[PDB]
Amino acid sequence: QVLVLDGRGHLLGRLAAIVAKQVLLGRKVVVVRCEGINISGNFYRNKLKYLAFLRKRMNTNPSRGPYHFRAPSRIFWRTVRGMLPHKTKRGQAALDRLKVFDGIPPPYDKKKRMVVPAALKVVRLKPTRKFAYLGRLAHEVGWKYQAVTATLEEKRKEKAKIHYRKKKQLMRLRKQAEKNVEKKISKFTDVLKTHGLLV
Amino acid sequence: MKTILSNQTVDIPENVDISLKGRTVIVKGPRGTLRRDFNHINVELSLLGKKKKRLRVDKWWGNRKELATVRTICSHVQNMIKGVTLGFRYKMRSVYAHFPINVVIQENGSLVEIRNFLGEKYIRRVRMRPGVACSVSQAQKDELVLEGNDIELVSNSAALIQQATTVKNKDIRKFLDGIYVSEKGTVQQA
Amino acid sequence: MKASGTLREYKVVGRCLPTPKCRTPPLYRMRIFAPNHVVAKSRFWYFVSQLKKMKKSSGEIVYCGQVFEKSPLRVKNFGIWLRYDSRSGTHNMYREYRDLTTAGAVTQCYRDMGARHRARAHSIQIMKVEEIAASKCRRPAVKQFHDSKIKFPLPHRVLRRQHKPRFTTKRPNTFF
Amino acid sequence: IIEPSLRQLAQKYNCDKMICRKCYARLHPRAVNCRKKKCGHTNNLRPKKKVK
RNA sequence: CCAAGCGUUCAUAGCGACGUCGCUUUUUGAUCCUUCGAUGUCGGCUCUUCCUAUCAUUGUGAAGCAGAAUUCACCAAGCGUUGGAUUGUUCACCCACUAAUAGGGAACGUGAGCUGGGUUUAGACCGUCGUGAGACAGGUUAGUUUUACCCUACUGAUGAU
RNA sequence: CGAUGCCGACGCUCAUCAGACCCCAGAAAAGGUGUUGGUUGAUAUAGACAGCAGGAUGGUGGCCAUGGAAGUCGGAAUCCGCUAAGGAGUGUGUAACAACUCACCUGCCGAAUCAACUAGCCCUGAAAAUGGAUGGCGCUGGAGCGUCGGGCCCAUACCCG
Ligand SMILES: [Mg+2]
Ligand SMILES: [Mg+2]
Ligand SMILES: [Mg+2]
Ligand SMILES: [Mg+2]
Ligand SMILES: [Mg+2]
Ligand SMILES: [Mg+2]
Ligand SMILES: [Mg+2]
Ligand SMILES: [Mg+2]
Ligand SMILES: [Mg+2]
Ligand SMILES: [Mg+2]
Ligand SMILES: [Mg+2]
Ligand SMILES: [Mg+2]
Ligand SMILES: [Mg+2]
Ligand SMILES: [Mg+2]
Ligand SMILES: [Mg+2]
Ligand SMILES: [Mg+2]
Ligand SMILES: [Zn+2]
Repeated sequence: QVLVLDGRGHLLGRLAAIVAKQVLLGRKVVVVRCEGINISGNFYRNKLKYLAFLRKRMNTNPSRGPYHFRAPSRIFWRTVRGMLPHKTKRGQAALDRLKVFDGIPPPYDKKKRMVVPAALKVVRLKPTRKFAYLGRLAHEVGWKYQAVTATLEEKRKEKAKIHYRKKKQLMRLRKQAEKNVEKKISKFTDVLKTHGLLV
Repeated sequence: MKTILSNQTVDIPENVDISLKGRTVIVKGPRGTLRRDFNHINVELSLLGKKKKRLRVDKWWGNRKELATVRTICSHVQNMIKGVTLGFRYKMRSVYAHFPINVVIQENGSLVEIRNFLGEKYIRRVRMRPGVACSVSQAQKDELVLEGNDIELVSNSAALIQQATTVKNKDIRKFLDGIYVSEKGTVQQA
Repeated sequence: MKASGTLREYKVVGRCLPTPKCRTPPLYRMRIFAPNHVVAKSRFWYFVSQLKKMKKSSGEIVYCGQVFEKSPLRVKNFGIWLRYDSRSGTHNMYREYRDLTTAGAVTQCYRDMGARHRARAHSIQIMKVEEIAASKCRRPAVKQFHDSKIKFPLPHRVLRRQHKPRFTTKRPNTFF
Repeated sequence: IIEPSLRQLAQKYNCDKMICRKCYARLHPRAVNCRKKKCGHTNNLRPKKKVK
C-alpha cells in the first residue's frame, strides 16, 4: 500500500521529482531519514542558498510568509510541494499522501525501506564532486533536534542489529534443515530447478 | 585527457608494518602506530612482496587534478613511516628585542603558557594536539622542542604557538618578536 | 552543412561545361565528408568555387559515389588537417583520432571540434585526412593506446538501468 | 637588540614575502601568481618593502 | 585598462598625462509613452524601512607603517552619524561637541500626517518695459489648507475549527 | 506539465555572484601557472629541465664624468690572455669606503622539457535602494554548454469521414 523510502544517500531534488509524481498518481509515500538526504555542490554554497532563502520575507509583516522551515523533513516536504500544483484541490490531496520524517520513528522503523536508484547520490554524482548533508545544513540554519535524532537513531540501530542477528540465526537453521530433509524434499527440489526457481 | 594508468610505489622499511583496510593505511613501527583514512581519494592500494614489502598506489583513467593525488598519498604514507620510526621534532626559537618571552610547560607538555610577550599583561595558553609533547630545550636558551609521531599534528601544534605570538597594530617588519619554527627534524636521528 | 549522424566519404568528380574554346575541360576530384550525396555535391561546388572559376551553373558533376572503408575491421590512427573560423579568426589544426573507418574519424572530428571549440560544421573545412602509423602520431591521447600489452579495469561502473526497477529494496553496486 | 641569526629567522616570516599589487595579499617569496581569486590569480606581484 | 611622468632613487607605497573601456540613475538634459470628467505642486517637521559607492566602530592586508598620527585596500550596512547662528530654502557657510559628525532611495518616501515660510489667483508699492490696457525664472507686503463611519494594511480586542 | 522511465553518442565545465534557448528583457576593455585544445620556435640519450659545488677578477679601479661611484649612478665605444669556465658585468649598499648574487661552467640523476602566442568553458573585472525570480521547484555520471541520433507530445494548420 504505502511506499516507504529511505532518505539516506538520495539527492534532494531528484527524490522530490519522483516522490511528487508518485503522490499525484495516487500512491501513498513515506520518506524517512530526511536528514540523510544529500544535495550536490559543496556544503558552503548550499548553506548560502538557504541563507538567501531566509532573507525572503514580507517586508511589511514577516509573519505573513514565506515560512522558512528548518527541519530536514520539512525542507524536503517544501521541495516536493514545489513540484506539485498545490493551489488546486488535486495538488493538495496529492500533498496529503506524503509523510516525511527525521530518523525512522514507528511504525516505519520495523518495515523494509526502499530506495530510488535514479535519485541515489552514488548513481547520479561523479565521485569527485562535493555534496552537502541536509541534516548538517538544517542544523546550521536553526534546526534544534539534530543531536536527539542521532541519539534515538543510535538506539534503533542497536535494536536493528539484534533483529538481524536473529534473522541470520534463522537462516543458518533453514540451510541446515534443507540438509536434514534433503531426501524428503528431493522430488520437490527438482520441480523448482526444472523451472528456474532454484539454480 | 584521461591517462590509462598512473602509479607510484613506496618502500616500507623492514622494521615497519603496514596494513590496509580498504583505503585506510595502518603503519605500525617502533614508536607506535599511525592510522590515516584516504577514503576521499579514488585510488587502489596494494601491498607487494613478502621480503621487501612495498606499497603501490594506482589511479586509472585520471585527469590532471586526479593524477596529482597519486604522489600526495605516497608522501603522506612516507611521513607516517618517518613518524613511527624516527619521529618528528620541531624546534622553535623565541625572538624578542626588549621583553623576554617566558614559556612555562604544563600538563606533561600538552599546554604551553606564554608570558610577557612584548610586555603584555595577558597570558597566552596554547593547547598542543593529542600525541604531541612540548618541552623547553635544555641545550639552548629560548628554544622549545615539539615532538610527536604525526607531522600534521606536530607541525599544526607549532603553528598555533607561532600565531599566538602575533604583533598587532605595529610595523611587524620592525617588531619582530615572536616564537618561530627554526628547524624541522626527527626525534631519533638515523 | 549539418554533421548529422555518422558522415560518409564521397568521391565527387566535376568539370567545367565543355565550350568551343576548350572542347574537353579537365576533370577535378574531391574527398567530401557529408551526411548524404545531395549534401556531398553541394559542398563540392562550394570548395571548387573557392579554388577555380567554376560553379554549379557553369559545370557539372561527372561522378558522385560513396568511398567505402577499405579495412573496416582494423584499428587505425587518423591525422586530420583542418581549418576553421572561430569567433575572432581563422585557424589551422592537426588532430588525431583512433577509429576503424576514415569517415568515422571525420565524424569524431566534427563532434570533437564542436565540443572543444564550439565550432559549427559550417565553419570547418577538412583539408586532408591520412591514415598514420603509430610511430608518427603526435597526440598523447592517441599514443597511449599504442601498447601491445594494454590492460585496464572499469572502475565505478555507473548504473544505467536506473528506472527498472524505479523503486528497489537493495542499493546498487558499482564494483564488478 | 636581536641576534642576527634570529633576526633572519623572524624576517623569514615577516619580510621575505611578495605582495599582490591588486589585492595586497602576503605571498611566499617565490610566488609568481597570487593565490586569491578576488584578483583573478594575477601575476602583478611586488616584493614586500624592506623596513629602513 | 595602458603606462610618459611624479614620488631625491624607483612607473604602479601613494598618484598618474596622452589615450581608451565601463557602471549608476541621488544631477541636469533629450523624448512626450501614461495621466488635463484633476494622481494636491518646494522646504521643514515627524516616523519606519532599505541600499553601499564605508566616515566611525569589530576582524584584517599594504605603506615613502620606528612610536603616535595618517593614507591605500579587504570581509562588512550590526550599531551610530549630534546641538546651533544666517537663509523658505534644497544647497551653502560658520560656531560647538564628538568615535565619527559617510552618502543615498522608498511617486525627487511622507499636506483626508501637520505647517504654509517660498512658489503659484484675486488687493497694493517700487524699478525696468509699454502711448496704453498691461507685462517681468525682478524685489516687497497681506492673502480660507475640506471629508474616513467603507475595503485593505497595520495596531491592539473578542472570538472561530 | 502532454511526451525520453532511450541501459541515447562523443567531449567541455566547479563557479564562497555557475549555466541554462530568436525578438528578450543585462554587460566591456583588460587579466588568470583553473582546465582543455591548437600554432610556432627552441633543447635533449654527444643524456636535457628543477633539485645538490665554484666563480665577484689578469691587463683593469677600461679611460672620460666626477666633492665621490672600484663591474654596480647616467651619456656614445663597448677588446684580449689562462681556461671547466670568468658580462670589462645581472641584482647587494652610503654622503665614500666596505659588501655579495647572477651570465658561466662542470661533479650528481636519466625522460621528456622550455617559451611565446591562440581559442573554448570557468573565474576576476562586476556597486542600489520592499523580499525575488533560467517561469517555479530544483538540477552538477546534468535537468548546464557544443555537436549529433532514434523515439515520443499537441494547434482552430495538413489528410479521410
Ligand atoms: Mg527563531
Ligand atoms: Mg602606528
Ligand atoms: Mg624618475
Ligand atoms: Mg511618438
Ligand atoms: Mg482620475
Ligand atoms: Mg492620493
Ligand atoms: Mg483625487
Ligand atoms: Mg562593499
Ligand atoms: Mg515627493
Ligand atoms: Mg498621503
Ligand atoms: Mg492638505
Ligand atoms: Mg505664504
Ligand atoms: Mg497677487
Ligand atoms: Mg512709461
Ligand atoms: Mg513547458
Ligand atoms: Mg474533408
Ligand atoms: Zn592577489
